[PDB]
Amino acid sequence: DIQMTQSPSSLSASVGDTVTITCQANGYLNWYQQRRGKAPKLLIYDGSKLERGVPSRFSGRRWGQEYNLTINNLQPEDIATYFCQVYEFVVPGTRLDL
Amino acid sequence: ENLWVTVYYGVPVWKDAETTLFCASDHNVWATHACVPTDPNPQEIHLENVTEEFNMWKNNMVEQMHTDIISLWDQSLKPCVKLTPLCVTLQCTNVTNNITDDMRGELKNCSFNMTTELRDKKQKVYSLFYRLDVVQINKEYRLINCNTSAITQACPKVSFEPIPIHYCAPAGFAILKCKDKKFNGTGPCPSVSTVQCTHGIKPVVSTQLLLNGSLAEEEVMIRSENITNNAKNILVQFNTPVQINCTRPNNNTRKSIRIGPGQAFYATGDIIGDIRQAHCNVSKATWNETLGKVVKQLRKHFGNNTIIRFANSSGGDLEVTTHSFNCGGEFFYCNTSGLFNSTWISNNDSITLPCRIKQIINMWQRIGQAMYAPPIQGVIRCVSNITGLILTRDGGSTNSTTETFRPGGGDMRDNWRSELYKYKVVKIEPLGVAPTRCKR
Amino acid sequence: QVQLLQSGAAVTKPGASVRVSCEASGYNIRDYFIHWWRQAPGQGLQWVGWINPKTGQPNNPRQFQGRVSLTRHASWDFDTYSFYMDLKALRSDDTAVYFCARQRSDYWDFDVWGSGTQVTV
Amino acid sequence: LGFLGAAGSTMGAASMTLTVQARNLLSGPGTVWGIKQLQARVLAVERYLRDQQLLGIWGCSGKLICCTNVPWNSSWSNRNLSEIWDNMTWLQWDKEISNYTQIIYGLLEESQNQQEKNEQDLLAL
Amino acid sequence: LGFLGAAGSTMGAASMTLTVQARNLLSPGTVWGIKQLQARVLAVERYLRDQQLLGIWGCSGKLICCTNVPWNSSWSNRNLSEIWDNMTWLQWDKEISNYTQIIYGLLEESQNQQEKNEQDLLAL
Amino acid sequence: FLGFLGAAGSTMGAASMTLTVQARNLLSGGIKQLQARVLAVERYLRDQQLLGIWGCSGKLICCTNVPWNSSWSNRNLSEIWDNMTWLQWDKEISNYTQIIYGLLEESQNQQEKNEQDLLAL
Ligand SMILES: *[C@@H]1O[C@H](CO)[C@@H](O[C@@H]2O[C@H](CO)[C@@H](O[C@@H]3O[C@H](CO[C@H]4O[C@H](CO)[C@@H](O)[C@H](O)[C@@H]4O)[C@@H](O)[C@H](O[C@H]4O[C@H](CO)[C@@H](O)[C@H](O)[C@@H]4O)[C@@H]3O)[C@H](O)[C@H]2NC(C)=O)[C@H](O)[C@H]1NC(C)=O
Ligand SMILES: *[C@@H]1O[C@H](CO)[C@@H](O[C@@H]2O[C@H](CO)[C@@H](O[C@@H]3O[C@H](CO)[C@@H](O)[C@H](O)[C@@H]3O)[C@H](O)[C@H]2NC(C)=O)[C@H](O)[C@H]1NC(C)=O
Ligand SMILES: *[C@@H]1O[C@H](CO)[C@@H](O[C@@H]2O[C@H](CO)[C@@H](O[C@@H]3O[C@H](CO)[C@@H](O)[C@H](O)[C@@H]3O)[C@H](O)[C@H]2NC(C)=O)[C@H](O)[C@H]1NC(C)=O
Ligand SMILES: *[C@@H]1O[C@H](CO)[C@@H](O[C@@H]2O[C@H](CO)[C@@H](O)[C@H](O)[C@H]2NC(C)=O)[C@H](O)[C@H]1NC(C)=O
Ligand SMILES: *[C@@H]1O[C@H](CO)[C@@H](O[C@@H]2O[C@H](CO)[C@@H](O)[C@H](O)[C@H]2NC(C)=O)[C@H](O)[C@H]1NC(C)=O
Ligand SMILES: *[C@@H]1O[C@H](CO)[C@@H](O[C@@H]2O[C@H](CO)[C@@H](O)[C@H](O)[C@H]2NC(C)=O)[C@H](O)[C@H]1NC(C)=O
Ligand SMILES: *[C@@H]1O[C@H](CO)[C@@H](O[C@@H]2O[C@H](CO)[C@@H](O)[C@H](O)[C@H]2NC(C)=O)[C@H](O)[C@H]1NC(C)=O
Ligand SMILES: *[C@@H]1O[C@H](CO)[C@@H](O)[C@H](O)[C@H]1NC(C)=O
Ligand SMILES: *[C@@H]1O[C@H](CO)[C@@H](O)[C@H](O)[C@H]1NC(C)=O
Ligand SMILES: *[C@@H]1O[C@H](CO)[C@@H](O)[C@H](O)[C@H]1NC(C)=O
Ligand SMILES: *[C@@H]1O[C@H](CO)[C@@H](O)[C@H](O)[C@H]1NC(C)=O
Ligand SMILES: *[C@@H]1O[C@H](CO)[C@@H](O)[C@H](O)[C@H]1NC(C)=O
Ligand SMILES: *[C@@H]1O[C@H](CO)[C@@H](O)[C@H](O)[C@H]1NC(C)=O
Ligand SMILES: *[C@@H]1O[C@H](CO)[C@@H](O)[C@H](O)[C@H]1NC(C)=O
Ligand SMILES: *[C@@H]1O[C@H](CO)[C@@H](O)[C@H](O)[C@H]1NC(C)=O
Ligand SMILES: *[C@@H]1O[C@H](CO)[C@@H](O)[C@H](O)[C@H]1NC(C)=O
Ligand SMILES: *[C@@H]1O[C@H](CO)[C@@H](O)[C@H](O)[C@H]1NC(C)=O
Ligand SMILES: *[C@@H]1O[C@H](CO)[C@@H](O)[C@H](O)[C@H]1NC(C)=O
Ligand SMILES: *[C@@H]1O[C@H](CO)[C@@H](O)[C@H](O)[C@H]1NC(C)=O
Ligand SMILES: *[C@@H]1O[C@H](CO)[C@@H](O)[C@H](O)[C@H]1NC(C)=O
Repeated sequence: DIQMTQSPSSLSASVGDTVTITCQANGYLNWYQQRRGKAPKLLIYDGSKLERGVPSRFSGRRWGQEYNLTINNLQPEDIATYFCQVYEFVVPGTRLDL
Repeated sequence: ENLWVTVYYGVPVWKDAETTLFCASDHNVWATHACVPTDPNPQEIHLENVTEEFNMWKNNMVEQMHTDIISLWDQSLKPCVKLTPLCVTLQCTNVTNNITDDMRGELKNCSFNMTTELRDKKQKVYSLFYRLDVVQINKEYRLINCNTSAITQACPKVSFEPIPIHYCAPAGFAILKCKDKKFNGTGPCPSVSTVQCTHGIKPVVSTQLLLNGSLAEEEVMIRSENITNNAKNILVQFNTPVQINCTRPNNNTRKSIRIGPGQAFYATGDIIGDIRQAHCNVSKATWNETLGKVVKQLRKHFGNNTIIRFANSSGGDLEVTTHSFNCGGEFFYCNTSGLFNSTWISNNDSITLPCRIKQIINMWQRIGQAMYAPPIQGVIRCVSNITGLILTRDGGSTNSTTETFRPGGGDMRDNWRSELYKYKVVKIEPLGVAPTRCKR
Repeated sequence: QVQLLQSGAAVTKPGASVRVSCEASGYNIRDYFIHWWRQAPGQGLQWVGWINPKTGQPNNPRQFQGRVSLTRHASWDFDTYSFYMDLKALRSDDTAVYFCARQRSDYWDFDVWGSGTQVTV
Repeated sequence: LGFLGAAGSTMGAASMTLTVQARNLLSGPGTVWGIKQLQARVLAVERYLRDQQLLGIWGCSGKLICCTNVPWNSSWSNRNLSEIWDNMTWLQWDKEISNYTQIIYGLLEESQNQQEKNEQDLLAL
Repeated sequence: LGFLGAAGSTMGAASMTLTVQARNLLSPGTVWGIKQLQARVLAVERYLRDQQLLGIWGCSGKLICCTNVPWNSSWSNRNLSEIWDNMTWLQWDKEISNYTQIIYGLLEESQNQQEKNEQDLLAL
Repeated sequence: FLGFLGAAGSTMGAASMTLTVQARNLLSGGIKQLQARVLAVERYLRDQQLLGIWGCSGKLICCTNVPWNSSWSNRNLSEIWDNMTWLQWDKEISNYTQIIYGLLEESQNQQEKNEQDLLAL
């Protein structure tokens, strides 16, 4: 019985501000980034582990069901859609803005 | 205090380790001569007060067993003849079988020129090839492998019958068996016992149904790496067997065709009698309530009000859409869509499965080396006992009260996992240092 | 050097089948499952199904069962693998974009996604 | 109790059956099984000889139970004698000192070298 | 006398010549290669098994060695006066080929008891 | 910790402290590799058998009853133990090795028969 819940439906932040996108779920959660309906990319595999080549701005932490996606020092590239995945289920994600 | 270090050699402590276990066995593809004789009376030392953390899926006995089985297959196929001349243009007509509508082309009477003992001469010969063995190039055909790989004909004297092979660890290593019943596949096991060799593990190459395996002890047991994941095949082990009677009712006379000096090609010459269809019979009153036990044990994992549906294979290769196996030397591929069609809501009749026979076999999922099983004289009939299933869940939006289970593909590591689930290999580290009052 | 090309966008009337192609190369294609994802415009991703490259076995949800077929074809030497997704009975709801992704582990980390194939109905 | 029978037994009760584990340490390409099993046998012989050389380097050659002059550092284990030889087993104890094994081995080697030197000087005079 | 020369000599005469037998116990690209390798591994394993058997009984590194186990008369009813003068080792092996296992087990148990007693004595 | 063969160029007085370092590295570990490992094991067993035949079993520094013949070397103790390394001394007793080994074997033989005569009074 997988469940997913993402708290920010809409999201606006200034450049240089730390943002936290909460996705509560049970099981192996991975974080991805989609820009303007173009192909996704894997930011975080498992709770915290970072993929090769990803910027160090993004990081993840695990405590209980919740995961935070602590991104620090937002830049012009970081404005995009961000979503969480457990196995086959993907919730519609937030959208960073300025 | 005044304690001092004392060295003890030969203390009972072990750690996880990987080693090349040897084979003990009580002509075959799996060489009985090459393996050492087994012990007449195996020793099972029960380790009281020992809890051991087993793991089915990271067990290296499965990988070593698979490598050994593949190498045995290759070693058996090495000295036998090569059928490179057989990849030629074949004029194929229908074997005289009235008009059966569908399934008429399952046997094709194909004529071809073959080489002789003399290189300068050829001979027009004929042979009966299955539909799955050939592909059209109106009457021109060729063997299906002629673009992908080359075939080696399996030696006729060599038999494909499984023999029970016991995997014994070398000196300095121990094999811990988890005697605990209802032990799923992983984690703690408080009933442990060391053995010299594992039980007789028949290497049975099968898909969708494990044949001639261990029959569990108490109840039907379901084991998967993670139940939540769909990609992980579910291994089901029955507590009672389901008998299956498989038969190839065609006589299938065999003929010898000299392809070269000292090389022969065994080819079906004539079916003596009515042309019939191979099949497998499963008892209906047994297979239902066997599925009942399986559903009762799946509802523990997936919830009490779930509707457990069983459906046939979604697609894929022939080895996976159909229960593939080897019966007496011929390779059967049975539909089994009548077995897996059910819907279970929480609240002397036989199932006949039509089997297609094949001769060009690409075993162990390998591409680049194919085998040609020779024909077998006379009718062949075998009685095997289904002791389990491989399954795959549908996944997707499982939030609804439905759970579709389809038969699973043949990796053949799942076949060895169902037999080596209780066994683990450990290395004994005899050296130890403890504190005691004594001094030199 | 892992690379998952996808076919161009296609337009077809309802009830006529498509053939979405995904060409995988640059890596050992056999050990990693290739999954399919479907994104309606202005909506989150949805799962279409995975296909084992070694055995060819599809697995699809009950929503897409009976319509979607996942197949795979191998060239000579198996360096390039063409994964095809075919939808049989099309409908106005199916107006989405299709990605082919590569699961790499038990984590279901989809390291490499395809460019996309806009199927318009 | 047979081979590895005293595994769940306490340390003291398992010190009486060191022989049954000592014997089973040494009780055991043209073909698929040939070269790999021969390599396994050579590896087993090498492991046994490394263990025997380690025993000989500490002065405990030919002895299943052997005492040494190395004091027991309290940092290695603060537990007393009664709760070691009557409460715990050998598996748990090996898990406890798994870090400190190498330091203890080095101290045993150093102590035996010092003892051999002292014995040689004493015998000389 | 050379290797195995005292096989016909009396037991006491061979007690002083045990060393030459003891020394001569250690010493597919080609048909000879792998077979010679297997023979060498077998010889090494046999020698180490013999040495381990010697060491478990407390007779490590010694050709001749007393033991605490009593010579139970059930194994042989014979007088020491004529065994060491009018008998050869092959015949002696032929008489007591049938109780070697229990004698070896008794030697193992006796040396384990002796080592435990030495540990207890050195404790205080 | 000088390391493996570190004391090879120092005098014997500092070289005898590091016997364990070179003793440990005699058992560090296709057909050719297997033959090399078997030969290494056989060489180690030959050395240990030679030690055990002289009664020096499990003893790096072992004192024996064999007298030192002056014909083997005319030098004195201080010159041997404080002027030359082990390599020079090995070069200096190259041809006298087998005689010393035989004398050690005979002396240990005499010792064991004497011990058996004494213990069986
Ligand atoms: C699991 O079980 C399911 C059933 O539950 C099986 O699905 C069946 O698969 C068989 C495969 O042979 C199908 O039979 C073939 O179907 C084709 C389609 O037939 C109809 O298609 C549409 C239906 O919407 C209609 O418009 C159309 O008029 C047809 O009525 C046909 O192409 C086939 O017939 C033709 O080919 C054969 C051989 O070439 C000739 O003999 C025929 O004369 C004809 O030319 C054929 O009938 C069958 O329809 C499927 N059933 C269902 C209910 O979908 C799965 O195959 C099975 N899976 C496994 C792995 O076993
Ligand atoms: C199958 O995968 C699931 C997750 O998809 C695994 O679930 C794991 O369950 C254990 C408990 O059995 C979890 O440990 C728990 O962690 C937290 C610590 O904050 C806390 O809730 C509990 O105290 C407990 O320690 C573990 O984290 C969890 N894993 C994940 C990723 O959520 C399950 O073990 C897998 N089963 C297999 C491989 O058989
Ligand atoms: C599972 O195990 C059963 C029982 O061992 C296997 O059935 C046996 O298969 C062999 C090989 O074909 C049969 O031997 C043959 O029998 C007839 C004479 O009866 C003859 O045609 C051949 O010369 C040959 O000897 C054997 O009779 C048969 N056993 C029984 C009880 O029928 C079965 O093949 C195994 N299933 C697998 C591996 O899938
Ligand atoms: C397969 O076809 C061959 C011909 O290619 C058949 O062989 C002929 O059979 C008839 C039967 O009346 C004989 O008179 C001919 O002499 C045969 N010709 C040959 C061998 O060249 C053969 O019977 C067919 N087999 C079947 C239908 O099972
Ligand atoms: C060898 O030849 C066979 C028969 O032509 C090929 O199988 C067909 O390949 C085409 C082209 O991709 C497909 O459209 C057909 O559906 C295939 N038929 C089957 C699988 O029955 C086969 O691909 C060739 N081998 C290769 C390319 O390795
Ligand atoms: C069929 O399954 C059953 C249950 O495991 C097996 O039948 C047993 O056969 C042995 C001899 O091999 C008998 O001693 C047992 O009594 C039988 N069991 C019962 C419950 O009667 C049989 O071996 C399986 N078939 C195979 C392996 O081909
Ligand atoms: C396997 O068997 C099934 C049924 O046994 C075949 O699928 C169709 O089944 C429906 C009923 O569900 C029948 O009305 C159709 O006639 C069956 N199709 C055919 C072609 O007979 C299925 O085709 C079989 N699979 C094979 C032969 O690969
Ligand atoms: C018989 O063989 C022909 C080729 O000669 C093939 O096309 C056909 O399908 C087969 N069946 C019938 C019924 O003619
Ligand atoms: C066999 O050889 C003959 C020789 O004349 C040729 O005409 C015929 O077409 C060949 N048949 C096949 C099946 O290759
Ligand atoms: C079955 O799996 C669960 C998974 O949480 C594990 O805790 C349990 O110990 C397993 N059962 C046995 C008998 O090992
Ligand atoms: C299988 O055949 C046996 C005889 O060999 C028979 O007793 C049994 O009932 C059959 N089982 C079926 C048809 O399911
Ligand atoms: C299978 O057995 C179950 C349990 O006895 C029963 O409810 C069900 O109706 C049976 N299914 C059949 C006869 O198809
Ligand atoms: C289940 O599928 C089989 C496939 O052969 C079919 O014969 C059978 O009628 C189906 N069962 C039901 C209840 O429709
Ligand atoms: C198969 O044919 C042979 C002759 O080739 C015959 O003796 C045998 O009885 C036949 N077997 C049957 C019809 O089962
Ligand atoms: C297991 O431990 C209990 C105490 O927990 C003890 O009484 C029993 O003898 C032990 N069993 C063994 C060592 O076989
Ligand atoms: C190593 O020692 C630390 C404390 O110093 C302890 O927590 C740890 O468990 C030890 N390691 C193992 C593998 O037991
Ligand atoms: C047996 O041979 C030895 C020498 O090998 C000799 O001393 C002895 O006298 C021989 N026995 C008899 C009865 O002459
Ligand atoms: C033991 O072996 C001897 C010699 O082979 C044989 O004659 C005898 O019957 C066996 N049993 C006993 C009790 O000595
Ligand atoms: C090398 O020679 C010097 C000369 O003074 C000496 O002190 C030193 O110990 C020798 N050995 C090493 C290993 O440095
Ligand atoms: C041993 O004698 C040989 C001559 O046979 C001589 O060349 C060699 O140097 C001598 N070795 C010594 C004295 O170490």
